[PDB]
Amino acid sequence: MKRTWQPNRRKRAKTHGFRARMRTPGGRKVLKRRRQKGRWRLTPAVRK
Amino acid sequence: MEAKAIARYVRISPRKVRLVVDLIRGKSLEEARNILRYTNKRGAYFVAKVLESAAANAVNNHDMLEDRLYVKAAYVDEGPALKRVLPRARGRADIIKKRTSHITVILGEKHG
Amino acid sequence: MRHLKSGRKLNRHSSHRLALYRNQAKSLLTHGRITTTVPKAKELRGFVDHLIHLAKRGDLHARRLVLRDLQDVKLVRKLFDEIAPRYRDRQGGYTRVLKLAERRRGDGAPLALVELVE
Amino acid sequence: PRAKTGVVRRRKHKKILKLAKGYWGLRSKSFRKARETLFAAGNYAYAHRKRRKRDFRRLWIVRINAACRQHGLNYSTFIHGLKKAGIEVDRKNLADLAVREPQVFAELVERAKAAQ
Amino acid sequence: AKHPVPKKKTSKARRDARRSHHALTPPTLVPCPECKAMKPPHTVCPECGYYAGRKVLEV
RNA sequence: AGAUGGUAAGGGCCCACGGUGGAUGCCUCGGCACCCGAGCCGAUGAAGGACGUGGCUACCUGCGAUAAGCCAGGGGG
RNA sequence: CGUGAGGGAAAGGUGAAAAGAACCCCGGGAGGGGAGUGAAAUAGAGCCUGAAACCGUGGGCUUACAAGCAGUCACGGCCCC
RNA sequence: GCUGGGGCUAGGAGUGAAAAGCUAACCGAGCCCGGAGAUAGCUGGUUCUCCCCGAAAUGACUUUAGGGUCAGCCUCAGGCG
RNA sequence: GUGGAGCCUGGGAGUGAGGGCGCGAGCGAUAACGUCCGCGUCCGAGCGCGGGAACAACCGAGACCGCCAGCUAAGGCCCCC
RNA sequence: GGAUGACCCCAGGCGGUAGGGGAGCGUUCCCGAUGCCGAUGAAGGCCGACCCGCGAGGGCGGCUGGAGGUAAGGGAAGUGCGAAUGCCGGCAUGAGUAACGAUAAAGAGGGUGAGAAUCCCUCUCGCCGUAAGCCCAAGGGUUCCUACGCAAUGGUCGUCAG
Ligand SMILES: [Mg+2]
Ligand SMILES: [Mg+2]
Ligand SMILES: [Mg+2]
Ligand SMILES: [Mg+2]
Ligand SMILES: [Mg+2]
Ligand SMILES: [Mg+2]
Ligand SMILES: [Mg+2]
Ligand SMILES: [Mg+2]
Ligand SMILES: [Mg+2]
Ligand SMILES: [Mg+2]
Ligand SMILES: [Mg+2]
Ligand SMILES: [Mg+2]
Ligand SMILES: [Mg+2]
Ligand SMILES: [Mg+2]
Ligand SMILES: [Mg+2]
Ligand SMILES: [Mg+2]
Ligand SMILES: [Mg+2]
Ligand SMILES: [Mg+2]
Ligand SMILES: [Mg+2]
Ligand SMILES: [Mg+2]
Ligand SMILES: [Mg+2]
Ligand SMILES: [Mg+2]
Ligand SMILES: [Mg+2]
Ligand SMILES: [Mg+2]
Ligand SMILES: [Mg+2]
Ligand SMILES: [Mg+2]
Ligand SMILES: [Mg+2]
Ligand SMILES: [Mg+2]
Ligand SMILES: [Mg+2]
Ligand SMILES: [Mg+2]
Ligand SMILES: [Mg+2]
Ligand SMILES: [Mg+2]
Ligand SMILES: [Mg+2]
Ligand SMILES: [Mg+2]
Ligand SMILES: [Mg+2]
Ligand SMILES: [Mg+2]
Ligand SMILES: [Mg+2]
Ligand SMILES: [Mg+2]
Ligand SMILES: [Mg+2]
Ligand SMILES: [Mg+2]
Ligand SMILES: [Mg+2]
Ligand SMILES: [Mg+2]
Ligand SMILES: [Mg+2]
Ligand SMILES: [Mg+2]
Ligand SMILES: [Mg+2]
Ligand SMILES: [Mg+2]
Ligand SMILES: [Mg+2]
Ligand SMILES: [Mg+2]
Ligand SMILES: [Mg+2]
Ligand SMILES: [Mg+2]
Ligand SMILES: [Mg+2]
Ligand SMILES: [Mg+2]
Ligand SMILES: [Mg+2]
Ligand SMILES: [Mg+2]
Ligand SMILES: [Mg+2]
Ligand SMILES: [Mg+2]
Ligand SMILES: [Mg+2]
Ligand SMILES: [Mg+2]
Ligand SMILES: [Mg+2]
Ligand SMILES: [Mg+2]
Ligand SMILES: [Mg+2]
Ligand SMILES: [Mg+2]
Ligand SMILES: [Mg+2]
Ligand SMILES: [Mg+2]
Ligand SMILES: [Mg+2]
Ligand SMILES: [Mg+2]
Ligand SMILES: [Mg+2]
Ligand SMILES: [Mg+2]
Ligand SMILES: [Mg+2]
Ligand SMILES: [Mg+2]
Ligand SMILES: [Mg+2]
Ligand SMILES: [Mg+2]
Ligand SMILES: [Mg+2]
Ligand SMILES: [Mg+2]
Ligand SMILES: [Mg+2]
Ligand SMILES: [Mg+2]
Ligand SMILES: [Mg+2]
Ligand SMILES: [Mg+2]
Ligand SMILES: [Mg+2]
Ligand SMILES: [Mg+2]
Ligand SMILES: [Mg+2]
Ligand SMILES: [Mg+2]
Ligand SMILES: [Mg+2]
Ligand SMILES: [Mg+2]
Ligand SMILES: [Mg+2]
Ligand SMILES: [Mg+2]
Ligand SMILES: [Mg+2]
Ligand SMILES: [Mg+2]
Ligand SMILES: [Mg+2]
Ligand SMILES: [Mg+2]
Ligand SMILES: [Mg+2]
Ligand SMILES: [Mg+2]
Ligand SMILES: [Mg+2]
Ligand SMILES: [Mg+2]
Ligand SMILES: [Mg+2]
Ligand SMILES: [Mg+2]
Ligand SMILES: [Mg+2]
Ligand SMILES: [Mg+2]
Ligand SMILES: [Mg+2]
Ligand SMILES: [Mg+2]
Ligand SMILES: [Mg+2]
Ligand SMILES: [Mg+2]
Ligand SMILES: [Mg+2]
Ligand SMILES: [Mg+2]
Ligand SMILES: [Mg+2]
Ligand SMILES: [Mg+2]
Ligand SMILES: [Mg+2]
Ligand SMILES: [Mg+2]
Ligand SMILES: [Mg+2]
Ligand SMILES: [Mg+2]
Ligand SMILES: [Mg+2]
Ligand SMILES: [Mg+2]
Ligand SMILES: [Mg+2]
Ligand SMILES: [Mg+2]
Ligand SMILES: [Mg+2]
Ligand SMILES: [Mg+2]
Ligand SMILES: [Mg+2]
Ligand SMILES: [Mg+2]
Ligand SMILES: [Mg+2]
Ligand SMILES: [Mg+2]
Ligand SMILES: [Mg+2]
Ligand SMILES: [Mg+2]
Ligand SMILES: [Mg+2]
Ligand SMILES: [Mg+2]
Ligand SMILES: [Mg+2]
Ligand SMILES: [Mg+2]
Ligand SMILES: [Mg+2]
Ligand SMILES: [Mg+2]
Ligand SMILES: [Mg+2]
Ligand SMILES: [Mg+2]
Ligand SMILES: [Mg+2]
Ligand SMILES: [Mg+2]
Ligand SMILES: [Mg+2]
Ligand SMILES: [Mg+2]
Ligand SMILES: [Mg+2]
Ligand SMILES: [Mg+2]
Ligand SMILES: [Mg+2]
Ligand SMILES: [Mg+2]
Ligand SMILES: [Mg+2]
Ligand SMILES: [Mg+2]
Ligand SMILES: [Mg+2]
Ligand SMILES: [Mg+2]
Ligand SMILES: [Mg+2]
Ligand SMILES: [Mg+2]
Ligand SMILES: [Mg+2]
Ligand SMILES: [Mg+2]
Ligand SMILES: [Mg+2]
Ligand SMILES: [Mg+2]
Ligand SMILES: [Mg+2]
Ligand SMILES: [Mg+2]
Ligand SMILES: [Mg+2]
Ligand SMILES: [Mg+2]
Ligand SMILES: [Mg+2]
Ligand SMILES: [Mg+2]
Ligand SMILES: [Mg+2]
Ligand SMILES: [Mg+2]
Ligand SMILES: [Mg+2]
Ligand SMILES: [Mg+2]
Ligand SMILES: [Mg+2]
Ligand SMILES: [Mg+2]
Ligand SMILES: [Mg+2]
Ligand SMILES: [Mg+2]
Ligand SMILES: [Mg+2]
Ligand SMILES: [Mg+2]
Ligand SMILES: [Mg+2]
Ligand SMILES: [Mg+2]
Ligand SMILES: [Mg+2]
Ligand SMILES: [Mg+2]
Ligand SMILES: [Mg+2]
Ligand SMILES: [Mg+2]
Ligand SMILES: [Mg+2]
Ligand SMILES: [Mg+2]
Ligand SMILES: [Mg+2]
Ligand SMILES: [Mg+2]
Ligand SMILES: [Mg+2]
Ligand SMILES: [Mg+2]
Ligand SMILES: [Mg+2]
Ligand SMILES: [Mg+2]
Ligand SMILES: [Mg+2]
Ligand SMILES: [Mg+2]
Ligand SMILES: [Mg+2]
Ligand SMILES: [Mg+2]
Ligand SMILES: [Mg+2]
Ligand SMILES: [Mg+2]
Ligand SMILES: [Mg+2]
Ligand SMILES: [Mg+2]
Ligand SMILES: [Mg+2]
Ligand SMILES: [Mg+2]
Ligand SMILES: [Mg+2]
Ligand SMILES: [Mg+2]
Ligand SMILES: [Mg+2]
Ligand SMILES: [Mg+2]
Ligand SMILES: [Mg+2]
Ligand SMILES: [Mg+2]
Ligand SMILES: [Mg+2]
Ligand SMILES: [Mg+2]
Ligand SMILES: [Mg+2]
Ligand SMILES: [Mg+2]
Ligand SMILES: [Mg+2]
Ligand SMILES: [Mg+2]
Ligand SMILES: [Mg+2]
Ligand SMILES: [Mg+2]
Ligand SMILES: [Mg+2]
Ligand SMILES: [Mg+2]
Ligand SMILES: [Zn+2]
Repeated sequence: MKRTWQPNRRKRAKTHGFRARMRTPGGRKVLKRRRQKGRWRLTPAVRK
Repeated sequence: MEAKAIARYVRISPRKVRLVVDLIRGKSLEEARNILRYTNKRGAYFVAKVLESAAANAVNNHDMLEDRLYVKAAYVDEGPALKRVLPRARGRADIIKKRTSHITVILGEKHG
Repeated sequence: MRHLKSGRKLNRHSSHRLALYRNQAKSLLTHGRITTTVPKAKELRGFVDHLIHLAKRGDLHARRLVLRDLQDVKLVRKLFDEIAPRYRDRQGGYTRVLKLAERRRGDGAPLALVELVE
Repeated sequence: PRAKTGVVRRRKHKKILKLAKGYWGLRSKSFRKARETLFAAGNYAYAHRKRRKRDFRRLWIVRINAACRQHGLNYSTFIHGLKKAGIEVDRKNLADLAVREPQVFAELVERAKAAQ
Repeated sequence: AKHPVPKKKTSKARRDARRSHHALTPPTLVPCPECKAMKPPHTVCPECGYYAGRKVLEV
């Protein structure tokens, strides 16, 4: 039956994207934390 | 004088090969060859090659006579197991161990 | 219980088992000698023997009978013309099964050869 | 500083496991099972050390009794006779006498009858 | 059913006792009357192709 | 009539030798604590990256189409 | 692994020096046997040491009329020193 | 009526032809990180050896009754004799 | 009456679910391996030992270690024994 | 007794849970140590029926191992595991057992190759056909084509393959 992951790139980018993160005070902090931790990818990679 | 051959990391389960190895212990080289030839098991192929390779060393390297050779000793040890996943129902995963054998054959000369 | 029952099942249903026998007849009657598993071999005997014994009859009826199993007009033509006559004086036993010495590698199945007799 | 287990535990286990040689299955191979068996074996020995002293005396009494009845009297009579005679040779020796030196035992039986 | 399960680990001794029947019987072989090589009886000799005193098969 | 042995399909205990496995000891490029030193960077586009960059180059490092490097001063041999 | 915020491992050691095993043999290979290197190769790269569970081979004692927390005490038989 | 794509509404909040339904495979109050080593009068666990002594399961009070405070009973040191 | 007796000051506890049995009561049905007190005891902690076929608390008896020596307790002395 | 923990003699105590007290053993580290043991072999490992100690332990000897270890006397602690449905890893048992994923279905001949029920070719047989055929869009991201391969992946095999 229909499971929970139904990929959609526009949705993916418009949600967890870089610009989305930068727009909100909460999201900017995500990027701060991820950088501080040293994540290789601050934001979900998506092929546009 | 003895001659030996060891096939290590043979991808077959020790318990299975021993069944075949047991068939030729203490037999003349000629008798063993006869047995392995008509033994209906996968292991027979592997045990065969180690037997021949041991007989080869006997004639070549160790100054023994093919017409005197018998299987003085033979045994399988177990080598590192290959662990693989086997997906079961309701999300559970099992772990299959694809086992491994170190087959040894040691040949001696029956004087007379 | 299986008391006094004749004919193997060979793990095939009715139509498949029949097809198996027909196709093996076509194969045997075409090359004169085929290799199969010992059980299929033995069963093949009577199935073909009856076909051969009908080619010996020669009539149109016999041709139309044998054609139900064999289908191939060319083959049946070979059966009546080339095969059948060398069994004119022979009464049954037109085939033979001889068991081979080596088993199959992938499943250890015992093999044997079926052939038309000289 | 840090003092990790290191060598100590393996050594303690081997002591036990060596003491458990000869036992059946994991009792001689598994440390834990070896220990449980060794506890029982310590109590058994202590108990059987104490009871070995009984086990033999009962044998001695059976044997002395066997030789006595050959001479027409029973053990309970024989011992009393010996007491009245004032003979204090023990049962370990009486039994040895009863078998190795039968004529000597005969004489003791005599003095036993004479005493009453 | 309520999922039966072993109560105790099988001992090394009991495991091995169960396997007292698991031994293989060596193949039964007779000499070929033509080429003296060993082969299963009632089988066409895979070494020389002879059965019943005649050539039957290319080897 | 009486009696007492060799039997091992397999099993058990001990011994020897192996296999598996990676504990122990030794080691340390790394870590930890304290003290001292030092302490801002950015529209002259930071922090951090993407993609590139080698004769042959997957990755790391370095570098930016002048791309494992260009110029000059000092150091060194 | 998780849609995501986020979670989050395992994995160090040949040798003084690669001298990292030319060549020959069995094998399709893997592997092994000789040869050679080394003080050492059960230091051979699946590499220091290499414990235990666990698996096996060989040897000694033993077991198919026997009732068991498996030991313990006694005696005897057999094998060993 | 069903359905693709593009959107909006969320945690004491959303949404609900109403089942406390659903809000990323457990919703009478989602998930992650933090407070946080919350708190647990409860349960479990607590690692070498030898030597001497050796209890209690009672009383009183207790939002107390399988928890406590004092008393009783054990032990060690000094003193009294 | 010199005893792992007693008294005084102080350090450290643990216990504050007891249980069987005998005798004296209540409660119960002159019921319960029942319940609630009292005096004693043992088990608890002596599931160490002999007896009771077996059996924490009934009888015997308080196990520092050793002995292939002796005497007894309860209980026993036809055979198992 | 002798005078003091010097050893001897006589006597009595010595079941033990919660628990109090005492004496010790061992592990890591510091002083002792610019020392001492050490390739004529450190640690660690495997043995031992030997020696000392009530015991925890400590010696000695054999094999392994191949570069560290460390006394008398003192000091300081991440200091002793058998259990926590503990944690991490390794390996067992069940057991050569269930299973090997739609009951549309196979049979022979020829080819290749060290090896073939499973790869290629032919013929026969069966299954789908409002699909089990074809073309888009999502989504996946080189899986496309060819050459050379079969350790692992493929629930078997493999010369074949995403
Ligand atoms: Mg959708
Ligand atoms: Mg996707
Ligand atoms: Mg899109
Ligand atoms: Mg779209
Ligand atoms: Mg965005
Ligand atoms: Mg800001
Ligand atoms: Mg990066
Ligand atoms: Mg990541
Ligand atoms: Mg993000
Ligand atoms: Mg066979
Ligand atoms: Mg040869
Ligand atoms: Mg689940
Ligand atoms: Mg497994
Ligand atoms: Mg039927
Ligand atoms: Mg019939
Ligand atoms: Mg039929
Ligand atoms: Mg039938
Ligand atoms: Mg049949
Ligand atoms: Mg079929
Ligand atoms: Mg079938
Ligand atoms: Mg059909
Ligand atoms: Mg039909
Ligand atoms: Mg008929
Ligand atoms: Mg035949
Ligand atoms: Mg095959
Ligand atoms: Mg440790
Ligand atoms: Mg221990
Ligand atoms: Mg240890
Ligand atoms: Mg050790
Ligand atoms: Mg120790
Ligand atoms: Mg034993
Ligand atoms: Mg013994
Ligand atoms: Mg064992
Ligand atoms: Mg065993
Ligand atoms: Mg073991
Ligand atoms: Mg003990
Ligand atoms: Mg005793
Ligand atoms: Mg006793
Ligand atoms: Mg006595
Ligand atoms: Mg006594
Ligand atoms: Mg007795
Ligand atoms: Mg009398
Ligand atoms: Mg008397
Ligand atoms: Mg007397
Ligand atoms: Mg049912
Ligand atoms: Mg049921
Ligand atoms: Mg059932
Ligand atoms: Mg059912
Ligand atoms: Mg079941
Ligand atoms: Mg069970
Ligand atoms: Mg086992
Ligand atoms: Mg075994
Ligand atoms: Mg069994
Ligand atoms: Mg056969
Ligand atoms: Mg030939
Ligand atoms: Mg006999
Ligand atoms: Mg035996
Ligand atoms: Mg056998
Ligand atoms: Mg036994
Ligand atoms: Mg080993
Ligand atoms: Mg390893
Ligand atoms: Mg700075
Ligand atoms: Mg930058
Ligand atoms: Mg780069
Ligand atoms: Mg320059
Ligand atoms: Mg310069
Ligand atoms: Mg999730
Ligand atoms: Mg992901
Ligand atoms: Mg998390
Ligand atoms: Mg971890
Ligand atoms: Mg090195
Ligand atoms: Mg090095
Ligand atoms: Mg070659
Ligand atoms: Mg060759
Ligand atoms: Mg090939
Ligand atoms: Mg090679
Ligand atoms: Mg070889
Ligand atoms: Mg080599
Ligand atoms: Mg040399
Ligand atoms: Mg040397
Ligand atoms: Mg070695
Ligand atoms: Mg070495
Ligand atoms: Mg090694
Ligand atoms: Mg080293
Ligand atoms: Mg190893
Ligand atoms: Mg081992
Ligand atoms: Mg054996
Ligand atoms: Mg009987
Ligand atoms: Mg018997
Ligand atoms: Mg004995
Ligand atoms: Mg619409
Ligand atoms: Mg829509
Ligand atoms: Mg949408
Ligand atoms: Mg929508
Ligand atoms: Mg909303
Ligand atoms: Mg809304
Ligand atoms: Mg929100
Ligand atoms: Mg909430
Ligand atoms: Mg609301
Ligand atoms: Mg609705
Ligand atoms: Mg979620
Ligand atoms: Mg949810
Ligand atoms: Mg849900
Ligand atoms: Mg709530
Ligand atoms: Mg707080
Ligand atoms: Mg927390
Ligand atoms: Mg603790
Ligand atoms: Mg006491
Ligand atoms: Mg009051
Ligand atoms: Mg009060
Ligand atoms: Mg209450
Ligand atoms: Mg109550
Ligand atoms: Mg409470
Ligand atoms: Mg108090
Ligand atoms: Mg008092
Ligand atoms: Mg005092
Ligand atoms: Mg007292
Ligand atoms: Mg007192
Ligand atoms: Mg006090
Ligand atoms: Mg205290
Ligand atoms: Mg204290
Ligand atoms: Mg309390
Ligand atoms: Mg209370
Ligand atoms: Mg109370
Ligand atoms: Mg109560
Ligand atoms: Mg009460
Ligand atoms: Mg009375
Ligand atoms: Mg009463
Ligand atoms: Mg009353
Ligand atoms: Mg009444
Ligand atoms: Mg009561
Ligand atoms: Mg009563
Ligand atoms: Mg009453
Ligand atoms: Mg009472
Ligand atoms: Mg208690
Ligand atoms: Mg008692
Ligand atoms: Mg008492
Ligand atoms: Mg009794
Ligand atoms: Mg009793
Ligand atoms: Mg009795
Ligand atoms: Mg008893
Ligand atoms: Mg009792
Ligand atoms: Mg009772
Ligand atoms: Mg007496
Ligand atoms: Mg009496
Ligand atoms: Mg009686
Ligand atoms: Mg009487
Ligand atoms: Mg009886
Ligand atoms: Mg008697
Ligand atoms: Mg004394
Ligand atoms: Mg006492
Ligand atoms: Mg005591
Ligand atoms: Mg208590
Ligand atoms: Mg003290
Ligand atoms: Mg220690
Ligand atoms: Mg200490
Ligand atoms: Mg120093
Ligand atoms: Mg030094
Ligand atoms: Mg020196
Ligand atoms: Mg040297
Ligand atoms: Mg040495
Ligand atoms: Mg050390
Ligand atoms: Mg020692
Ligand atoms: Mg050495
Ligand atoms: Mg050593
Ligand atoms: Mg050094
Ligand atoms: Mg040391
Ligand atoms: Mg030191
Ligand atoms: Mg010291
Ligand atoms: Mg000092
Ligand atoms: Mg410290
Ligand atoms: Mg600790
Ligand atoms: Mg414990
Ligand atoms: Mg569990
Ligand atoms: Mg469990
Ligand atoms: Mg359980
Ligand atoms: Mg665990
Ligand atoms: Mg554990
Ligand atoms: Mg585990
Ligand atoms: Mg498993
Ligand atoms: Mg079963
Ligand atoms: Mg079955
Ligand atoms: Mg099956
Ligand atoms: Mg299935
Ligand atoms: Mg199927
Ligand atoms: Mg069906
Ligand atoms: Mg073919
Ligand atoms: Mg073919
Ligand atoms: Mg194939
Ligand atoms: Mg093949
Ligand atoms: Mg149509
Ligand atoms: Mg696309
Ligand atoms: Mg994918
Ligand atoms: Mg790829
Ligand atoms: Mg294409
Ligand atoms: Mg491709
Ligand atoms: Mg190709
Ligand atoms: Mg492959
Ligand atoms: Mg393969
Ligand atoms: Mg292969
Ligand atoms: Mg695979
Ligand atoms: Mg495969
Ligand atoms: Mg699969
Ligand atoms: Mg392709
Ligand atoms: Zn032949």
